[PDB]
Amino acid sequence: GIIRDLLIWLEGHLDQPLSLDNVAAKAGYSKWHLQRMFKDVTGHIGYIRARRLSKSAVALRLTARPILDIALQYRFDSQQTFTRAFKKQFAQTPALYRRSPEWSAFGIRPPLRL
DNA sequence: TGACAGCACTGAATGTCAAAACAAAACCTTCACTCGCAACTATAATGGGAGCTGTCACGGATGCA
Repeated sequence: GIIRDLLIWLEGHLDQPLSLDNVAAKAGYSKWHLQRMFKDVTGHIGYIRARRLSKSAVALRLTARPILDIALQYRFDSQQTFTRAFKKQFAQTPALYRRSPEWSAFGIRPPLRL
């Protein structure tokens, strides 16, 4: 029942509030108990990383800002830490992703509309 | 049985050298067209002015005289 409210706030707050699990522990419950409370609902929450990589991927293709704002806008640690997450997930360079004139759904994790 | 607390373990990823790479093209040679300096030519013709001035005028100065 209760932690429905985490789902689309996370659609809205992968932004300027740097939310970690202890910042996600501000949703009422503990660090370890929110995990399995999210697990049997969804199957897959720390999804957040995907939204961070999905949520950064609105900035590559659909806004004209270059790459250095992107690795620090949507709450990743660094430009290699971004591309470490990028290459584990999308298996590309984002300089080889946005510059390419074609773009399809290989690595971009969907948001949970459960 | 009830909901919910916070530890246990697992794996993925984060931080690690590395050369694989592509482009800032800036740093070098090219090859040249052109822009640049240097030399000659052999009826024969032999003193500059040069368009300007426009009359200030004393006390002073020296130079001669």
